[PDB]
Amino acid sequence: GLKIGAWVGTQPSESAIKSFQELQGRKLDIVHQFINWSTDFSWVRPYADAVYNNGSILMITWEPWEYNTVDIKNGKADAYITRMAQDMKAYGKEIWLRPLHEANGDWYPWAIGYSSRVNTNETYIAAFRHIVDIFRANGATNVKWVFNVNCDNVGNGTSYLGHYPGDNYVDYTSIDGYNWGTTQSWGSQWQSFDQVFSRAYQALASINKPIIIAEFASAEIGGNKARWITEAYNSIRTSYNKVIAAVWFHENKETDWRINSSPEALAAYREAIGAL
Ligand SMILES: OC[C@H]1CNC[C@@H](O[C@@H]2O[C@H](CO)[C@@H](O)[C@H](O)[C@H]2O)[C@@H]1O
Repeated sequence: GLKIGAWVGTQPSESAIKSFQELQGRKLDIVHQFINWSTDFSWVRPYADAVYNNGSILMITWEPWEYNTVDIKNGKADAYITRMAQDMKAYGKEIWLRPLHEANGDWYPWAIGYSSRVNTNETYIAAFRHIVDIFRANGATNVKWVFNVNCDNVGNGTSYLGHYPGDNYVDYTSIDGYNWGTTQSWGSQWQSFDQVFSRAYQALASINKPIIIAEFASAEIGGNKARWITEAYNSIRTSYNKVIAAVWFHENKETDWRINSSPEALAAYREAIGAL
């Protein structure tokens, strides 16, 4: 059955996890957290403990603001990577790790579309493989590797699979995507779940790996968010059959992505996610 996850809008302390479970009226199967590449596992541990004590899987989006793909492929981050691998192995529990993500966008300093042009398919693949190699050399077989694409290719040189590091280095593929509604002054428009996700899914469906929707959410403005939610989960279950997990992005950020941005959105979300 479809696993239900969330980034709960703050680092997932015990109380933040429990509070979200009360909010959505259901167990979180996956708890999502973002960290950077100057964060030791000792900082992560208490969060990890809360997640596993709850009976959930921890997915960590591991964001190398501190190293780009050239730095990483050349081994400049290896001391930090090695420590993380050793500490995660020692921890021993199943952790889903999503390094270097949305690399077919242009907003991250490790992304192929990033305006400095420093990141290429080759440097990206070499970087990703290097990370995995180090984890494997340190026995961290408990760490599952999540490859990721943004729903849209944004920026020069971007593609869904040009930076794909190979089935030998990947446990899950994943897609991120947002219905921005009419909230953005550049000219965003309301998009249904299908309109957001269908292109990326077609590309990833050609890969023999299960798929996670690692980040998704909808604005309130420019359409009916409650109906969007109902239809999104229906779409996932009906036509996105390789998708095994749906992980909401619950934060009032660029717009109000929260499941409780309105009472009607919340009601729809509670019903949509199901018993399981
Ligand atoms: O634009 C929509 C989202 C698209 N995906 C990444 C999100 O940013 C991430 O958001 C996280 C939670 O705010 C932060 O901890 C990370 O540093 C940051 O990279 C965006 O808000």
